[PDB]
Amino acid sequence: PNVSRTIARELKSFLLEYTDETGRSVYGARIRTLGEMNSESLEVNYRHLAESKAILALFLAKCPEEMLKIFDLVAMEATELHYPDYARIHSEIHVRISDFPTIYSLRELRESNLSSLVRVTGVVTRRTGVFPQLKYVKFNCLKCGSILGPFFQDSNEEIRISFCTNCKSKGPFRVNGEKTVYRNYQRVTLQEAPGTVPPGRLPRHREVILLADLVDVSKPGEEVEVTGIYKIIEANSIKRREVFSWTEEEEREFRKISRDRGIIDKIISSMAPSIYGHRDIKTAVACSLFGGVPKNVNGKHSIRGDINVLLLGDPGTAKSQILKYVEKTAHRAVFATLTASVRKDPITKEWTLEGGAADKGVCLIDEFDKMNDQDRTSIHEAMEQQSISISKAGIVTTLQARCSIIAAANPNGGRYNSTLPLAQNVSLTEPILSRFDILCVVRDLVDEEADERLATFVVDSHVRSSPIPQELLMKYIHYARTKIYPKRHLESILRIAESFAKMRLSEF
Amino acid sequence: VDDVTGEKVREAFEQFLEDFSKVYRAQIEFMKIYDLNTIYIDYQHLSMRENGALAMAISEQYYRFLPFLQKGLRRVVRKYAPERVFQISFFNLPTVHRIRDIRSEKIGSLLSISGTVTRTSEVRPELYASFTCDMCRAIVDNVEQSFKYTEPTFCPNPSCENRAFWTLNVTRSFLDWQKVRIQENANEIPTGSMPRTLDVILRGDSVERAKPGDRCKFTGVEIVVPYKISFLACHVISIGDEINELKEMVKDEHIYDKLVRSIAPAVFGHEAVKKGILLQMLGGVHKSTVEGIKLRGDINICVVGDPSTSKSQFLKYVVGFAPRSVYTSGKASSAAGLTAAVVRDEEGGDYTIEAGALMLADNGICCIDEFDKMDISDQVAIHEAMEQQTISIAKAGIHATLNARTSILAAANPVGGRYNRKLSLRGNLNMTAPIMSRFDLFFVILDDCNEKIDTELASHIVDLHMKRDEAIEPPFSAEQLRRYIKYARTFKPILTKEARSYLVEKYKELRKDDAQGFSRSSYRITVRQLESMIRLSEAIARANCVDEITPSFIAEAYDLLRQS
Amino acid sequence: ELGTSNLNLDARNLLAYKQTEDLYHQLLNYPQEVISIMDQTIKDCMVSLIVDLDEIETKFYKVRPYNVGSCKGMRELNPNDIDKLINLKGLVLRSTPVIPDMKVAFFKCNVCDHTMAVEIDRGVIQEPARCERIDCNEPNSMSLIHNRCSFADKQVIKLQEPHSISLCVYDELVDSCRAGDRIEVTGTFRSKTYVDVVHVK
Repeated sequence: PNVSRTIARELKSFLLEYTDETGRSVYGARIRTLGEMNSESLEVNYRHLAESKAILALFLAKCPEEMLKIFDLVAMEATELHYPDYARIHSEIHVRISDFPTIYSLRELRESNLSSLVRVTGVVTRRTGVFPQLKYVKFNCLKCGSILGPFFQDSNEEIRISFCTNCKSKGPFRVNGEKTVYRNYQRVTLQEAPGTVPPGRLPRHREVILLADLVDVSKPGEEVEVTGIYKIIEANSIKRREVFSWTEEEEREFRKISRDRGIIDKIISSMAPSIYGHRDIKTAVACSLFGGVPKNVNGKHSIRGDINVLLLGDPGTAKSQILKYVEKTAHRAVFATLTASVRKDPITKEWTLEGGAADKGVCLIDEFDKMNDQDRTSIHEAMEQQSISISKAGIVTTLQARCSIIAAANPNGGRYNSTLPLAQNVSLTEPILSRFDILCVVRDLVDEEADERLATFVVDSHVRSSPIPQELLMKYIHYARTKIYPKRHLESILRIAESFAKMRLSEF
Repeated sequence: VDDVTGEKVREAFEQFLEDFSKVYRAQIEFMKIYDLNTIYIDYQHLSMRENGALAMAISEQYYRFLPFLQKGLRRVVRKYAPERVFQISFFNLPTVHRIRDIRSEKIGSLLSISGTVTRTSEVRPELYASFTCDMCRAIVDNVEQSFKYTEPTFCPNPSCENRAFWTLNVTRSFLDWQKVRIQENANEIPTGSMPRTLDVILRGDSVERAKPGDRCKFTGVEIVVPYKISFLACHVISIGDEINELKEMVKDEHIYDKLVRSIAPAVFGHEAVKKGILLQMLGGVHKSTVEGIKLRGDINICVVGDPSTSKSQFLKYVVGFAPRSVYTSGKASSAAGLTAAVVRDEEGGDYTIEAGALMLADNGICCIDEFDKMDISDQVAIHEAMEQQTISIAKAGIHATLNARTSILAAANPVGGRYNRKLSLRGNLNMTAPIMSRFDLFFVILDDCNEKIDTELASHIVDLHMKRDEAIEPPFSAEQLRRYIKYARTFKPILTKEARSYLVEKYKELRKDDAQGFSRSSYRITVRQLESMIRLSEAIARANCVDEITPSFIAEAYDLLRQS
Repeated sequence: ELGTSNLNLDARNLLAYKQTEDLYHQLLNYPQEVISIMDQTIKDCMVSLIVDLDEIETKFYKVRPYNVGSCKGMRELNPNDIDKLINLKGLVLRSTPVIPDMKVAFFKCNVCDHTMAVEIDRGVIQEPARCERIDCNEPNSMSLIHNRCSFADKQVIKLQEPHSISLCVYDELVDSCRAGDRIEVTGTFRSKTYVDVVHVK
């Protein structure tokens, strides 16, 4: 249409007039930074042109595929009159549409959101990169000396053609390498985050396409915000910076609850509603989930702000129910049973490297003594320092591993064997035990007291078909862990004291 | 002849949908907010108009009347309400047809097919698609979808050298499509015949509602595939003097004593094994919580002892009597062989997941013979299936988890075969502690030379070897026992306070035997044995059909735990 | 009265009868013509017994002859025995899925709203290049739709007679014969060679 010609000259006049702060045109600085550093990514906020012209925002929300045919052309024209001979090195320059107001979820992706712009949150997995998958398929025939016509490759499923231009044969058709063109590929499977999924439901997952240089800038196992078009999502912009959150009406009552009558013990009694228990497991559990603060001196000497606890005792007691309760309770809690290696993939014998994992979350390990060499060394590296390196399949990336570790184990033989130390009891050695600051251990109770309480509570749980409530407690965890910062055994007790000060919500 | 009949049947269907305010108008008013358009119309509610004659005429020409029905539905939602896909589903047919009664006289008609799902495929985007020509910029939007999807017969500009061929596009058009495998049920297979299976296609939002390994009932249209006779379903559901005998059998007092000797009439002796097998069949409450998590309310039974015994006979009885019973040999299994096997790129298509022995026959007895010759992978898969009630399968990019509730009948043997008394159960069973756990009851059988019961056993063996003797005659048949099992299954009893007050003292009395033990003791006692006797209490409450349990019936379960 | 249109006929009774010795020696060489004329004569003698006519005027009845003597399987089946009745005793091993066969052909046009129905003539479909000349002229505008076509059941069954013969059953006899039974079968030997079953036992 010729209507794009009156659209083009409108935004060509817009880029030379946007002066929002102190009369300065920021687009000239943006075009000189993309021209001097040879970049192809141009940044445009949605609010700027939306305040300028809402019809362009309506056209971008309705038909972004035809709206993107004007943007790249006017950006290359602005770069060509601002910089001479820029077309010799870079032929096309794309744009990055950011600041989308209506952030959607993965469960709200419906048929009405087709062929439109959408900003969705998620977690990235399955990293396969820099592969030129087919976009125009041709076929060599062996029964005749001809070729098949051009067929557009449907990106979700392969196409089988039996008819050829000369006859009707039974012979197979092969891919012609002299005519087939391949477009780039960034096949990433994105998933919904577990910290905002409703209870009872399962998190969905989609496939995202990444093209024209934004490959390997994303970190697997982290929260991400992607703005793209919906058709399979074709991402335009990625953001590695980022429904159950704190409000203004709930934040005043949290300080009012934290000020009166010693809430540390109430949080401890609110930790285990299913059983009576004892405070030694839940005190370590609450101080590990609430955590401490990470501090550095002049950019170096990074201390670990997480607390890794280790549970031990006979297998008849409860050790998995506490982590099963904290998997639902705490935010970004991952229950595993975190390594980066080259692994086989069954579809067409594919080869890729799977990176490790919850960067701010808590990972829960059950049956710690029953593992191999790779998952022991990876957790020892993540317990020693806070990063996991990937050095395979053509990629080298050192990712952040600042996660808390809650591990549960069993001794060799069932019995704890109290007339021997823990180093002779467990099969583990001392430097893997030194990363765990708190080592909680239970024992067997023969007496009338435990028999009077445990059996009565478990029969009260079966005969039926004061503390802080669960919702306020899980909202208080996210409210205290994201706003305040109150200023090896010595490092551990300072972390436990600052974690108790974090739970007490004090200034120091 | 149906070109003028289609508008009349469209007018009749829209008159049926317009004159009834049936619950259809409020159903459209409810889906107005969500815009899914995957409606459900009952065939029993449609069978009253035109004395059923409107239903009989639609019932044979369903594929020839389907766009007229969707056009009438589109016109009534266009007039009663202001990106448009539609799915009309029919359900609740009065006749249930098998897979062996499908003929070619019902091609194109609607049909109700019941059976069991064997395999499931991945979801795929179906076409339903602008076509560009390589000579000019012409475009078309009227697309065909079943067959001949590449050649449209018209262009907007007829001046061309070749009006036949075009080129497809992937940009301007596309939803979920699935192909599953249905098979003949085990109770309606002919004598000597094979359980013939068939592939059924499914579209709309009827996909991912069918769980693999369950009895299912579909309603759809018989469509031929180049030929083969496939099926298209639109509705999915998870299906699956008598009271004078039942009320007479619940009023007496000696029912349980005939029940423990009538659950296995071919086996001489072993009343404890028969007690655990009879109490294994029916469980207790699994949702006994206030937090929101389901618990293990099932009974796990494991039999051990010396070889050449009659312990496999129970194994051959359960599977010949219980309808919800899957038997495996153990050695002819794996991790994927027991739960979910996968095909690997066969017949041109992608991977397909076939259902194994696990997750089949829910709330029934899965019986595994030779439990100790299995590998480590299937035993940790059994432990992962027993730690949590759901099971997760992560393969080819897709992740799928499902509910499972089965009771394990594990037949094991020692490392040397002969059971020696001088050591514990752990070193003789030869399996690790977490897979040795979550087992409610262990049955150890030892044999020796005791002539008085041995001569009776050998006489029973030689008296059984004849044409249908009364030597294995039970006091009552299985005819009332099946409905008694079902009547006790839908009972749901509730424990009492006096039983709990006696139970805490009984747990203290059972744990007092651990003190100065290593004589009349072979294993540890913790919360798991307490949970086993708690689960056996509601099972004996259901077997005696009492709503409120007394501790005297839990005393027999305490004696059963003391006998093991 | 019960609606069973099938008639089981014993050929041995036609053999011992005083008047029909010329009929038993005529149906062993030409079964396709005598079955087609027996379908008319059985309807004629049934309406002679009648003289219920609202349904038997359009109903069809057939004849299944099985009482014939034994033979030496497929080894004695020489080329002078083509299109003759034959009997095989053995066991079936494999039952294929049901394949459809066209009985009438549908022909939908792209223009002028005229559809054409035609019938099969023992294997060939007469495709009309013409387009019903009372209506408008078109040289090649014609299509074929498979979903509106009428089909009949067909099935190839493996039989162990040792030789493996591929027999083929048709409509109203499908899913009656399957692997596992000692089956006596009889029909017409055709020509790769096969046997078109007239009866199973």
